[PDB]
Amino acid sequence: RFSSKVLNGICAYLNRHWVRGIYEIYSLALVTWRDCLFRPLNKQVTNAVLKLIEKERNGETINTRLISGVVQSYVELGLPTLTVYKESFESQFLADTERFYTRESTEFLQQNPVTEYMKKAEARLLEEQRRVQVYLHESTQDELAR
Amino acid sequence: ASYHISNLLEKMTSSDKDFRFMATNDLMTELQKDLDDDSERKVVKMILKLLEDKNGEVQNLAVKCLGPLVSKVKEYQVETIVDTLCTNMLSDKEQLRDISSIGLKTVIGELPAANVCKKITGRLTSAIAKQEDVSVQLEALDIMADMLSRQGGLLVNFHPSILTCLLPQLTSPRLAVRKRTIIALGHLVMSCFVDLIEHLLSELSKNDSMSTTRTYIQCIAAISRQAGHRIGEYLEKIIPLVVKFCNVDDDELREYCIQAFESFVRRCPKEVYPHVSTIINICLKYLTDMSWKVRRAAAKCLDAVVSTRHEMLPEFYKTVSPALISRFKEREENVKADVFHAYLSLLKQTRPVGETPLTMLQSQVPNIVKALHKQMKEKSVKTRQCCFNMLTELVNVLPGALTQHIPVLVPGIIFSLNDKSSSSNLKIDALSCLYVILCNHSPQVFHPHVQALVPPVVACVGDPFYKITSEALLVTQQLVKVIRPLDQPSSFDATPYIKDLFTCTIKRLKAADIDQEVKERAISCMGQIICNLGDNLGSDLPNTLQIFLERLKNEITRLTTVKALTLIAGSPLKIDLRPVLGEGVPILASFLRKNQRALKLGTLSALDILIKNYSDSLTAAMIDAVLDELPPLISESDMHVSQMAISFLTTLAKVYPSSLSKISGSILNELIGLVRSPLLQGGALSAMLDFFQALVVTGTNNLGYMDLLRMLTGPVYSTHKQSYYSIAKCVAALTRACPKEGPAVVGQFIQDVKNSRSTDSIRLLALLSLGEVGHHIDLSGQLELKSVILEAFSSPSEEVKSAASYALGSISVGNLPEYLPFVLQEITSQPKRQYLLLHSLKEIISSASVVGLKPYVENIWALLLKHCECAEEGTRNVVAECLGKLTLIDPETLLPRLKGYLISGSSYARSSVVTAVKFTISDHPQPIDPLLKNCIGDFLKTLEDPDLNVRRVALVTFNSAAHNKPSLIRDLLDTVLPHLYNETKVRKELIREVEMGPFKHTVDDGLDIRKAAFECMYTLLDSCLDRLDIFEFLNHVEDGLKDHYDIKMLTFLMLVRLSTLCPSAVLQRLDRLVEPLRATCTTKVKANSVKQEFEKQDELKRSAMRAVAALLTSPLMSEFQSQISSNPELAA
Repeated sequence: RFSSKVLNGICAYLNRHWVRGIYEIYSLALVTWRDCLFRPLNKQVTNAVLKLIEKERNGETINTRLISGVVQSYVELGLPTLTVYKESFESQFLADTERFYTRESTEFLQQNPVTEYMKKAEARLLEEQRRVQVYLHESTQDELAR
Repeated sequence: ASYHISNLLEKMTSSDKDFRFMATNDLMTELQKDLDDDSERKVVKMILKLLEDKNGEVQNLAVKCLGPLVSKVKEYQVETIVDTLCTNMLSDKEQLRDISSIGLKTVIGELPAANVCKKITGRLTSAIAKQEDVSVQLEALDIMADMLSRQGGLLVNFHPSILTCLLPQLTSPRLAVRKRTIIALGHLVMSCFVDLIEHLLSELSKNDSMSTTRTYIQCIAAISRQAGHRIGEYLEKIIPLVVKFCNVDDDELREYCIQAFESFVRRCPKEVYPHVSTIINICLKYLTDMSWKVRRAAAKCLDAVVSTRHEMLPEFYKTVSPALISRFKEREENVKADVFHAYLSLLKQTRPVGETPLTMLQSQVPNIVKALHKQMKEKSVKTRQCCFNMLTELVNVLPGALTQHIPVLVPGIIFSLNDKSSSSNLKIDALSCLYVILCNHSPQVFHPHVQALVPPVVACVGDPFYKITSEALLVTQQLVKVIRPLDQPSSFDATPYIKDLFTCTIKRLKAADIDQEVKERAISCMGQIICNLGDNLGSDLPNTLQIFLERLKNEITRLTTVKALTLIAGSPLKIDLRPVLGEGVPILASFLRKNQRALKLGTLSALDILIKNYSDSLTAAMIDAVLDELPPLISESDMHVSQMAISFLTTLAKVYPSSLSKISGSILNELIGLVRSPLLQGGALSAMLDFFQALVVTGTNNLGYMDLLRMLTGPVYSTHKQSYYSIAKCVAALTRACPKEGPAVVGQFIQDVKNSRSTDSIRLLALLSLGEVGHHIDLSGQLELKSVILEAFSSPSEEVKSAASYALGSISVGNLPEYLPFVLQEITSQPKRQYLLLHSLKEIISSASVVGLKPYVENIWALLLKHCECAEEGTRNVVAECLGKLTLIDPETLLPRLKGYLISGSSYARSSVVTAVKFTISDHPQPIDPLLKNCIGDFLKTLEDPDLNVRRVALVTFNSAAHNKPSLIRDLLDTVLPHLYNETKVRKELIREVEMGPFKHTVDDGLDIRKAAFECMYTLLDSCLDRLDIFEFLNHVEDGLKDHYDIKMLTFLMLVRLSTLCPSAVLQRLDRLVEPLRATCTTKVKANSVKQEFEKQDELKRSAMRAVAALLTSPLMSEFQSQISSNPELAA
């Protein structure tokens, strides 16, 4: 991205010479990055993050910078436009969170009373709100809230 | 219309009592629902004229209408109405004065404008001045008090005048005036400006030097109660005055006790408790009339002491407070009840969230029962009820206290129960206390009292009052278990009590339109009696049992009947239920249709226990009906019911394998579908595996091992990972059920070896099945396994590689001597594959038996240490995790070595060893608790100075420990706080920058540590705010507000969370907290920038607005310009 920005700054003169995928230098770089992400490479990275978040719920400390950068790259692509972010990680992440929370709730309610369940529900909701406000997009805040 | 109002006004001065009550009602109705100026003036004038009439009904109607009238009118009309009402209030006519006062009160209540309130307050201030008349003064005081209670926000620049006008009323000869002005001052204190409170306090302090006048103390108490947070700064000048005045001879200590209690309840922060504790103790003792309520106040004063304060429990116990409280138990009822309440509050506060409070309480227990013994002979029901409640509370707070006092307390209980004058409440309390004592005491100290406890219980059973009958039934049920406990051996001839206890119970079995609670209690008692004393009953056992069937039809006692049947079925004694089995089992099958989770579970458990205990007497008829309700019960919607159904099927197959050809209808299909359920986990998987194993052992046509394998792995040959795990585990369990399945392994090997005509799914499933089946059996006998496994390790996809590694790790557990060394040397052999092999080793330590792993520890440790220093970061992480997992075993042999490595180890070695111990922490208790607690000290304290990576890993480990187990960093938090605070500071030596034109980009090599420190600080808020100081904590946060975007959002969220915690500290510095925030919000996007920067700054601004909004819940907070004004509606 830094190289693309520098090149666009260098050749804006040529960028303003046509009459009319996209011809813009920044647009060309973003399209190239999107193409490089389309190949199965993403299937690893998008999958890898799913482990880290899970580890964050297992008492382990993970690196939030990597996930923040990955989410920023995903949201920036798709030319805000959130099509790729919505069809790539949003649905899978939401399904994984639903399944994990359902399993945890079932396991807890199987051998614990309701007061403890309420307390851990508060804890998990607060942790989820923290995660959303830290390293997730604002538009998803409501989506994962209700 | 105009004519309507005209004729209404014309008929309003009608001279007929009933024509002036209809017009007013019509006007009120028309005004209530949603009018020219002349009409408004005319109607207002008519209403004012009619306000004074010779009839009460019309006057009351006009007064009521005055309220809604002001709701829809201009300001001048309200002003003139108020003026005329105030002028009339000065008239000498009592009726007119009362009418005006009521109208003004109604107008004030109707209101939520400002000029009207100012004029009213001015008029009251002028009128309240010293005057001969008292009625007008009282009316004005009442109006002012009502206005203050309703409105207390406006009139900021009028408080001094009100205070000055009200002060002279304090010394009024009428006590009513003094009380009214005290109440008015207390109400006005809430409204106020802030500078007036200091003047009022100073005036009261200087006026305290007075003769015998209790008005000042009453006013002080009232203002303290109305506002305690604004008076805590002047206690040093008030406490000495009351302390010195307590020496007076006249009986006036009541006010001092009341104000002390109010201060204790409201103002918690103070250190003058012992100064007044002795005074209260001596005051409660003296007695010589008007001397009882002073004692009552002294006794009640200790209620706040015993309730609010809790850290001072031991000093209460060691002091003479409880001793005096127990000693003063033979006084009049009014003070005795308050003493009982105070000691009950103390006992309640004793229960928490050298010697512990419980041990000290027991030492005084012998001094309590005796003190209550005489109280058991009192004829007052209140004293007996208080004693019973005290005994119940004492037994509840700690069991095993009244062990050597049953002989002296039982007679009192019997005497109280046998008393005819005892009320229903007293009997209920006595029965509850007896039940609590029996349920929280050893049965061995109740046998001699059976003869004295059975007659009264039986007598209480025959009581028209239903609650007493229920209590007696519960006591009988408890005594049934206490007399003949099946958990421990006993030797006591209870046969003489078999008849009467039954007679009082069976008589209650026949409900015949009785209370539901009574029916439930009787059913429970009958079930308990049948379960415990089932052999003693003779010919009366069967017939009564038949009545249970009548209870299975109605839904009122269905759950209770099912629970009783389940309890009866499971018991050491052999009870014959066959006569009610054929007619009982089908009815239970009808309870699975209606949607009732509790009922479904109860009936399933009852059927399971009945089949397990009674398997010889069974018929296929009822079994078929029962099996029909299973298919709609095994589903992914509910997991608890699925496990119960699986267990029931397993039990039925185990004790009745004949009826296994009917489940093939839909039960097998449902089980197969549930096997691939993503939510399948927990005990349900184990239950299903056990059911499959039992089915394989039994054996049935079309349900053989080959058929089961084909049905399970049928669709795969012709999607969720948990489904693959479940299928592999089921295959492994089925293979284990048959110890001779040689062909299966060779077939799986052939299928896996054939790359062609075998997609990734089949290979993954085969590898998972091989790994699952190779754990509990040894596969070293068959060759060609290592070669194919190693060949499969190299594949394009990663899922297959991970599955192969997991399978190899699981298989290595089987034959450790033959597999562990092979992988150990293979790790060093190839450098391009060890990264996978190491992962397999991670399973061994987590899957292999520790006793069997003892011999192969030194080699693994040496390999890990040799591979600890590696260029690859992933390999370093893997070896660190392996070392951490291995550190769990024999900690006493490894911990000293780890401590030693920190004295001369390298940076990489230190990082690896500190990372290894990070994973040792677990949420649940572990046997390495004290060892880790003692070891983590030097790890956390003296290992953050030298290096950067070492600092980062230490901070990460500290954060992980705080998140999982914060008790380890509880005693050393202060010892590490300086280092953590220092690490938060930014370093400009570790910030590199490269510039190649107008653009600029800054790279920071130390930003990772700052993020870890901030995360640790945030996570420390869980259960450590009570220890760490606030002032020294928020300075670094204030400095860090101006930091990186991620840190900025984290700090904003910290501030949002801090809004509900210690708001006083946040408010004391809001100015400097928000100043950097305002500076950031006043930032502008750099010109000629990509949309990414615009969006990033937009989210930063929204987060800042959310933070300030949360904090708000006036340093130039009104800065809403043209554009920003459109932002807030998007945030809220």
